[PDB]
Amino acid sequence: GYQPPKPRFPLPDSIASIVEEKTREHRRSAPAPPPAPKLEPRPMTPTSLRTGCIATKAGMTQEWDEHGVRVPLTVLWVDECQVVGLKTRPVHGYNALMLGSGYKRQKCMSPSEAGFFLKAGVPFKKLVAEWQVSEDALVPVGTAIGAAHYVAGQRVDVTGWTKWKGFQGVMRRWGFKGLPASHGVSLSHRAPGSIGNRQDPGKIWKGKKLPGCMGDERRTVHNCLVYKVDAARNLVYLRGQVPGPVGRSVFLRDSRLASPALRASWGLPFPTHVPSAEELKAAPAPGDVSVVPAPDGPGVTAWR
Amino acid sequence: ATPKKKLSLHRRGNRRVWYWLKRKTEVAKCSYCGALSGRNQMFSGAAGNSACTGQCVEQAPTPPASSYPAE
Amino acid sequence: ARVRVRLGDWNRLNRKWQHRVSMMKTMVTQLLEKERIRTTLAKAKTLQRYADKVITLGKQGTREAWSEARGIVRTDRELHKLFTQVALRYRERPGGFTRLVRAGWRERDAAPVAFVELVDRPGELRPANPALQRPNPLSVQAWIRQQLGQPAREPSPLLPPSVQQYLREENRIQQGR
Amino acid sequence: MIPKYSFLKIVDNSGAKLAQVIGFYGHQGGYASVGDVVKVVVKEARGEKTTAGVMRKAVVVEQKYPFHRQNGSHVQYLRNAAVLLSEKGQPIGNKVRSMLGVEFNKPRWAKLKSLSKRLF
Amino acid sequence: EAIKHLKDLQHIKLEGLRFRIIDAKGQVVGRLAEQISVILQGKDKPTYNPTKEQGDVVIVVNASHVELTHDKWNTKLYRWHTGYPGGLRSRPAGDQWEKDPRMLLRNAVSGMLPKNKSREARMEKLKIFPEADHPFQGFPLVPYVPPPRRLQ
Amino acid sequence: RLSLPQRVLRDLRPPVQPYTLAPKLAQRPTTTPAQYTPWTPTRALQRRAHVSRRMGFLMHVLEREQMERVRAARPLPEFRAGDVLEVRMMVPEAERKVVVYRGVCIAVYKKGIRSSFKIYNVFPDSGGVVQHIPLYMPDLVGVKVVGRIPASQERLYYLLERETGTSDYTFQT
RNA sequence: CACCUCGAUGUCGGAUCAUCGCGUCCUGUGGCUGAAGGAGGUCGCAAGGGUUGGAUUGUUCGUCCAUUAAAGUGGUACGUGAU
RNA sequence: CCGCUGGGGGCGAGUACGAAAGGACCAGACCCCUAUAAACCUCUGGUACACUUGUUGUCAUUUACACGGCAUAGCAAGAAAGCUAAGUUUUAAAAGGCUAGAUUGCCUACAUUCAAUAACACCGAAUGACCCCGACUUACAAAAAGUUUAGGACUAAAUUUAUGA
Ligand SMILES: [Mg+2]
Ligand SMILES: [Mg+2]
Ligand SMILES: [Mg+2]
Ligand SMILES: [Mg+2]
Ligand SMILES: [Mg+2]
Ligand SMILES: [Mg+2]
Ligand SMILES: [Mg+2]
Ligand SMILES: [Mg+2]
Ligand SMILES: [Zn+2]
Repeated sequence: GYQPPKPRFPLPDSIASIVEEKTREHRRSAPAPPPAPKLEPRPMTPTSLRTGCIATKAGMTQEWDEHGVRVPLTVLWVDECQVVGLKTRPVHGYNALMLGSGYKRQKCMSPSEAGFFLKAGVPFKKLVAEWQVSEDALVPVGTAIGAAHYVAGQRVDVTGWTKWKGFQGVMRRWGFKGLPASHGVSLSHRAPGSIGNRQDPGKIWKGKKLPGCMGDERRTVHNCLVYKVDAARNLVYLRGQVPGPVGRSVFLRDSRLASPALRASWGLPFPTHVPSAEELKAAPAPGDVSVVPAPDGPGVTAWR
Repeated sequence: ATPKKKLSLHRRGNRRVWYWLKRKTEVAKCSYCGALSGRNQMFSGAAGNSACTGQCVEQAPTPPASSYPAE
Repeated sequence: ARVRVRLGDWNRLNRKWQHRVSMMKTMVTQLLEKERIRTTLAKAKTLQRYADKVITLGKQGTREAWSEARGIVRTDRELHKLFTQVALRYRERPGGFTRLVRAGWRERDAAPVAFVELVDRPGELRPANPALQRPNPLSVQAWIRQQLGQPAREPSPLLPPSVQQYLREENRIQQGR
Repeated sequence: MIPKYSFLKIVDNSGAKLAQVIGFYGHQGGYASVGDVVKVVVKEARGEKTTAGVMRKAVVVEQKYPFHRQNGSHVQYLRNAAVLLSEKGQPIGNKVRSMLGVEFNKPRWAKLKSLSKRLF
Repeated sequence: EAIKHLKDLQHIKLEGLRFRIIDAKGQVVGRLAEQISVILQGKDKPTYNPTKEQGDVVIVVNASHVELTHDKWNTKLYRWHTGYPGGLRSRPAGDQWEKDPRMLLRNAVSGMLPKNKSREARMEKLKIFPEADHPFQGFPLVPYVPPPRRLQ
Repeated sequence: RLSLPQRVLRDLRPPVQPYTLAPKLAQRPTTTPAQYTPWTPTRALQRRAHVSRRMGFLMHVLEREQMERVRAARPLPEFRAGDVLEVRMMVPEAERKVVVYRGVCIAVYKKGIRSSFKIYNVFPDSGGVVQHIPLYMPDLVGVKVVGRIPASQERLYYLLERETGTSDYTFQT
């Protein structure tokens, strides 16, 4: 799936001396890369973009609010999400944070990709992604991005890859109506119907809806609420559905759809949840459950 | 639902690409009897191998057991 | 069209379900009469699952188990073998009473072929592993099995010495009534 | 779920044993549900002043489909019934008959909370 | 311009030719495109062969000192199709400058070259720069000043 | 040149309870206890297993944690699906007012925090009105059992067309 | 008119599915208003997406049942039988 | 390059206006609905043909005890996973998707087995392996989780036939 790449004529007629000296004096005169960011808590600039998260769908459950209404709650789990790489405006063309999640053994990963983690000094992640971030949002390599990055009542934009269903016809892929079951219709109860329009168009359109293998598609659900965050167990409880099956990782970000630059007064820590007293925290061991926050909302039964 | 012209030798060859078989990159060879098969398959005398001399299995000692033969 | 492989369930084997259950009953009866049978991979995997179910039912040794096996297992020469030789042979084995070895393809239809045989018998093709593995009381596993509620589960003879002091008694025979 | 061209038993003494839904007032283009006002046509009369063949207004009080509530509970009725209404949003019937008149209703239908034998 | 000075020095084309630099200050895009087309085809050479693809490496600087006379900044359009139903896309000249300002001279030279399969190689050799400097500083490059504008 | 253990290796800390093999906190049933928590390890320190064999266990423990928390908040009688029930239910549509219901329960519909039951009452005036109730909803105050009617079937959906006279438990008006 | 196909080539219907134009029915809108704001008449821009029921006629013609913000008019071999 | 952001009724307002009946422009935001589009199975239901219960005829049944065959799964009732909608969420300026890709980084990468349609599984495993299968337990899962290397993904010794899998 690539064009024929390069004719690559080698002979430069001896102008190669000028280009080699120009390249040597171009790399050596480029600026030194900026220092390690070393982030502590920072101010909330209104036009500043935060990082995202790689969370794992764990299924759906039932909860009732204090007002007494059932809410469909999916539960996501943050699998040791850390910052693996970094891109910034001086050395790269853009300013981004590269995130990693999960874990894989050394024998289970390709040697070209394992070398990247061994150079970075981070464990071998199973998924690597990146998010565009502002200049003041560059968090250093090795920093965890857990459930505490998000707050209860926040609206997020979850991105997921849909369940695979295989090849289906236009009845359930495009939702087309077919022909009647019993009025003389011959062998065409699930036919797509007319596809072109005769000699004057003379062809089928480039965007025609025809049967195909739907499934595994990157669909984003926009502006979904966060109902509960368990910081100790890395659990976030979104309300509503998340695309994808259970066990597949999904992407999260602050909802840019609801963006007045105020972030709707959500209590978002800007660089990440910079943890104070990181000591006195147990490793995977005999730990217990912790406390969580939740939004309330007003008048779900204001009248009948 | 019907060819309008006759297919050329070049177009026929291009269309017949799905019909060709891929070569296998591994084979399990018995050093004695020279038999050839996959690494996950028995190809000794119990399966089809008229050339088997039993040297393919190099050790099989199991004398002791005790049970009730139902007769 | 219902999903059987990919959603753990029984194979369809190109047959209606009543034909499918009857064919499996015939094959499990043949598997215990001659202890190694050769068939296609799909029947071989289905036979392995069915053999585990039937052998455990014979291992119960109860009257209801005999009644259920009487319909499941056809021969009656081999209903005795399942309840006596097979039950005593695998009395302490936690499943896995059968192994599968692939044997190539068959001439009539190029279908993949597997050898399916009972393990732990004279005439098997790989040495079995012991069903139990007596624990060292001076190792980590034994202490984990003392702090947590696990039984000893040691290898045992058919009648251990814990019944010897009952059977030795001449006042516990009842003369045979 | 009460689709168009269905039938339902009007329970009050307004003079209609049965009616056919012929349209929905709101933008609800799928089905009608408990608490909704629809245009119904009386097919069979009780012999009294409301003769067969009139086109009046009715509110559905109960249905054979489950009526879901926010807490997670639902109410299931063994009959699909309705109560006729006037052009002032008031039932023309003196009282909703207890033969099929139990419902859950507090939104502005306080006039219907006195006609029914018991609510909830 | 850390890597843009590097990438423009990577050469795909043949390099037995001559480098040309043209200052596009005050030049009308059509007449400059005509002269650039004549230099790019290699027809300023006595040894010209229609089959052989010779030419010159044309470097143009000050691409934003280029003007469109008689209200062709708001009336001249750039139209193409996408292959999809309703795929007519027409961009004005002011919006074409606000999207990519070197594309005016680029399209003007593209419409004047011969329409064959040697056009890709000739359009490689046209390198149009918006500001007043180019990466080919130390190269031996011979200026092409146009003939004087005051015929009128 | 400079060998050193990193901040990632500072997760080699002593445990909180110094002698634990099973994790504790598990809301699973009585025997064969799980030997790992499905939330904390993240594959950093674990006897490894597939995900969706770990987030399904995670769903089970989270459901059980809420289920015993509600069970501690209020107890419920052990009852079958063929008995007359009286339900103390507060209505959230009204001002959280407790209204008593009475009917024969025709099902113990489900298991879990989503456990439910269906009480059927034929009102002698308005016929049968069967109501579905989530067992672990916060809007339930308590239930008691008074009338026993033994049936072989676990779902009594055949009472929907039986004798409506003998299904009278509540005629509040 | 008979220029094109009689080595015969689906139109005078709707069922499904379409694409485009605007001479806009609505939604978004500006001017004149005999302009009390409402409610209207034109006139100017704008084609993003919306235009539902069925009872009667073989009718694409048409009503009239009653709902909507509206129940648009056309190019589509008066779109669409190798569906 | 594609998709592309639909509306209606309230609240604003018994209102500025207007003798007076008669009632708005602003949608600017909140509450309800309804489409369209994209998902999901948490609820509610449907289905579920090697699941559970009851039963008729008949053939087998040295017991017309239990079990088995056939009669649409014989019939009827009730089910869990999975799928699904009539169910449940989300549909702003630009959002969102698809294909190509300057760069940058890395490289101990010949690609065999775990079931013949991996769509389970590459964001999985192959013995320092719970990947699959079996066994045991769970009515507070009418069954998908937990223990377990019993069987298959072979394999090695001079400190364990071997992970606290
Ligand atoms: Mg025919
Ligand atoms: Mg089929
Ligand atoms: Mg049958
Ligand atoms: Mg479910
Ligand atoms: Mg079942
Ligand atoms: Mg027979
Ligand atoms: Mg299907
Ligand atoms: Mg093994
Ligand atoms: Zn050999």
